[PDB]
Amino acid sequence: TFIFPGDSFPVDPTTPVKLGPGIYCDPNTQEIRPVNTGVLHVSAKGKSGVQTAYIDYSSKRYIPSVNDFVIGVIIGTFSDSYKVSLQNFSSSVSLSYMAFPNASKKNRPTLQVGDLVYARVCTAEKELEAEIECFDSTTGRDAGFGILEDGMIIDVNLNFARQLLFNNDFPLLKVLAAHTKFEVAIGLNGKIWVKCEELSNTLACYRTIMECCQKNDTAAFKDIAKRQFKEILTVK
Amino acid sequence: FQFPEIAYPGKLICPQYGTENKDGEDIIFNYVPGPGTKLIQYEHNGRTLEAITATLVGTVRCEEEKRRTVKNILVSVLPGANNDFANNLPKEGDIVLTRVTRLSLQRANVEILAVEDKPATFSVSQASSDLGETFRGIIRSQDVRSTDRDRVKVIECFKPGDIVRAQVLSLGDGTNYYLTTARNDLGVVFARAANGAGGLMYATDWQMMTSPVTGATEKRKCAKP
Amino acid sequence: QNAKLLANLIRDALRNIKNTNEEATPIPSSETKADGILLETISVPQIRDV
RNA sequence: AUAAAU
Repeated sequence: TFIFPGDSFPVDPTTPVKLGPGIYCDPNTQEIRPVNTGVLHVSAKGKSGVQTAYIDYSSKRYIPSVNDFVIGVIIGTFSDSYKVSLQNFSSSVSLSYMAFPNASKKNRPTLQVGDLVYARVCTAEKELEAEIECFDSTTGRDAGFGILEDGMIIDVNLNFARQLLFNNDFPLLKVLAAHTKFEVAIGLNGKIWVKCEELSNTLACYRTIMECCQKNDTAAFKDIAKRQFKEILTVK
Repeated sequence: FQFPEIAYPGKLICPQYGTENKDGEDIIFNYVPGPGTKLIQYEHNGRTLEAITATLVGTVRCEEEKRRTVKNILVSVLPGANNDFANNLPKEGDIVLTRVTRLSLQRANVEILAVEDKPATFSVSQASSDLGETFRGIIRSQDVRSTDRDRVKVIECFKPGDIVRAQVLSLGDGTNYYLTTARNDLGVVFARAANGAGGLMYATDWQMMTSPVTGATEKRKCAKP
Repeated sequence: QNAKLLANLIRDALRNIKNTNEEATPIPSSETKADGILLETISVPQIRDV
C-alpha cells in the first residue's frame, strides 16, 4: 500500500496521531498529511485511544531529530564546542565539550579535527542550530559513543541505514559475520563505520555494503559477500 | 527677530556669542549649534570669525534650555508625505523595534527597523533588507529577562521573523548593538504561528503567546501594552 | 588569635571612608563658572566691532 | 595550584 503526498488519510480528525518521518502537520490548517512517498507504517497500542505513524521513504539528505544516532566529522573547534558536520553541504551541528564522560571546565577533550565520532542528537530545532551529545542517556549507563579510530566510513541512503540499525531481520550484518570479524557503527544520518583487523577485510566489507546499498536485494547480498571476499583473495 | 525665521543651507543666522541690555544689567545669550545648524569659521579682511550657519532648508526655532543673570539658547533649523530622519540614531537608553534574523544558543541577533522617539511616534530607518546595509543588533541571553538571568532557553523566548521591542544598553561593536528585554514593556510584539506560516498571534501572559484563530499557543517573551 | 586586631583594624578602616564622602558635593558646581571666565576675558568692545 | 579566553 504505497502512499503518495497529498494522499487522503483514513484516520478521524478528533483522534490524534503521533508524528512520524514522512508525516506533516500543517501549522496553518492543523491537518495531518503525508509529504513523502513510500510505505506507511502504523502502530496501534491498547484496545482504544492511542496511535502512531510514519512513512518509510527513500531519502538521502539527513535532517536532525531528537534521539537519532549519527556519525559526524569534526571540521573545526570553537570556544566551548566542536563544529561537526554530519553530512556534506549540510548545516553544522553544535557538540558541547561538556558533553563527554568525566568532563570538566579545566580539561577539554583530546578530539582533533578530522576525527570520527559516534553521537546522538539531543536538541534539534528547525530554526535553531542542532546539537549532539557523545553520551545518550536512553541507551544505558554507558553510551558506547566515543570517537572512532581508523576504519572506513560508508555513504548510505537513510532508508538503508535505518533498516540496518532497527531491523534484526536484515541479513547484512549476518552475512558479513559469516566471512570475517568486524565492528560496526551505524548512523541514522546515512553513515556506516566499518573496521577489521586487516585492511583487506575492511575493504571487502566496504565493497559489499556499497553493492548492498546499490543492489537492495536480500538474495543478492548473501551471494554478493561471497564474490567480494573471493575477489580479494585473488587480488591479494 | 534679529535672525531670519527661515534659513537655506549656507545662510548666516547668528554669531558665536550675544548680549543685550536690560534692567540695568548685561544678559549674556549663549548661542549653541543644533540639528540643522553647524558652527563654522568665516574670515573677512584678514579677520577670523565663528558664526552659526544653517545646513538644512527650514524655518528657524530657538528655545531656552539649562547679582548677574545667565542664559542658554538652542538654535536649530526644522524642515518646512516623505520622511528621512537621519539625525536619529540608536543611542544608549532608546527603545528600538527589531526583527529576528537568526537564532543561536547563547544569544539572538536581530536587525534594527525603527526607533521610538521622545515625548507614541517612531522613526523608521529605511534600508535594504536583502543586502545587509540595515543596522544589526545582538540580544544576549542574559539580557532576555530579569527573572533567572543565568539559565534562559532562547528557543522558548524568540523566533525567526518575530518582532521584538527592546532597549539598547550600549553601542557595542560595529557589528552588533546590545539589546535588553528585561523590563515589562519589552519583548515580542508581533508574531505568527510556525515561524510566520500560521495565523497571527497576540500577547496574553508575559511568557506565553496565544492565537485566537487556530487555537495555537507558542512560548515567547511577550511585553505589556 | 589576631581577631582582636582585625576588629580594631575594621574600626581603624572605618574612619577613613567617612572623611571622603562630605568633600565630594562641592566639586561639581564650578564648571559653568569656568565657562564664564572666557566671556569676561573677551572684550565687550570687539563684539560691537565684529 | 601542572598549564584559561582559534
